Amino acid sequence: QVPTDPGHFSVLLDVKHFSPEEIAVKVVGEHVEVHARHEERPDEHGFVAREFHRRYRLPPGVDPAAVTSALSPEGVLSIQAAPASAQAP
Amino acid sequence: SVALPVAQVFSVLLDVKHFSPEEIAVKVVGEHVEVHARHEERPDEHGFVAREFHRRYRLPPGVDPAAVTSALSPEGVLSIQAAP
Amino acid sequence: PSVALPVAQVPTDHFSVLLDVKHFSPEEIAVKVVGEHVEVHARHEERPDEHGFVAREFHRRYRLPPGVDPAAVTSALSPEGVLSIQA
Amino acid sequence: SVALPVAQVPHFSVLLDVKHFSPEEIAVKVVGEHVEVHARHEERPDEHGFVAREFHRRYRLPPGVDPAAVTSALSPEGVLSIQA
Repeated sequence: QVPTDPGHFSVLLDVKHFSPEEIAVKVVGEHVEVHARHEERPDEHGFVAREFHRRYRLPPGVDPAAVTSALSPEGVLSIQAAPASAQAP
Repeated sequence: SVALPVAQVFSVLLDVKHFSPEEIAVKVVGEHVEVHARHEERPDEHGFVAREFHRRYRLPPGVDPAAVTSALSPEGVLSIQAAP
Repeated sequence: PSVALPVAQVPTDHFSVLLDVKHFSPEEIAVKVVGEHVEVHARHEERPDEHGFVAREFHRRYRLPPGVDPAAVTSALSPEGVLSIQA
Repeated sequence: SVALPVAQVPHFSVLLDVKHFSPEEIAVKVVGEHVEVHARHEERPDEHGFVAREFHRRYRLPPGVDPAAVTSALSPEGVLSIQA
């Protein structure tokens, strides 16, 4: 038994069609952005080229400097943002 | 009522539910069918998003480019078909 | 002499949906008409995956549009695990 | 000059997409040498439509982790996290 309380900024994104070299994550002001693009390449059906951009407003209280991101083997992008707090060792 | 099992059955199907019908262009180029879709940044549930893609399909042999038609379901599925 | 250029067109208009069900095998998926709805029922028992063990279930109903008869509903399932239902 | 190795030194943590799920629709619990997540959500994506999504996930715990350390939280954007 484990309690499921509410938490901090955190999202997941399906980006399976893009390689790690085709994905950029950046903090611009109060926003995290995600930009993904791949040039035309063949797939099962024929040829395809894809691009998207996503912007999320960082909630108040959240340190834009502690935004982390990670990509899973299955093509799942996560971005997390902890809340600001007093620096420590 | 009574459950009826559903009968299992050039033709392509594309999920374009996020694009307005006007944001989608389909054309035959030589022996290829091309589909382009694009929309500018607009809010959704999560924040903001813009999208684009381009797809190309080779027409199978014995299919006149003039036969190629396309349709869009209210559910946002693009279908492109061609008579042999 | 100019060479003609293709001019792109916006597509025109029946009921048609797509679903990604790759996590289920064909025998784990059931598609049926019940009344004025099409239904999709998928389930798989716990099987190991990348992150450990997972069991899944998915259910979906679509209201069929007016004038469309349940007799004319068909489905297809792609090698890529995409389910298409039309009428 | 000669390159010197730099070590990266850092634990259990997983993330699950649970958008639209109510916290009442999710249960997390430690059972033996495993963490378990049971979740099921229903809604009507359109007025006459219906969707139900259910899953049951079990993760093998890293050796020795006291289940009193196993915590969980749910983000506003609907990501469930479990840490140990």
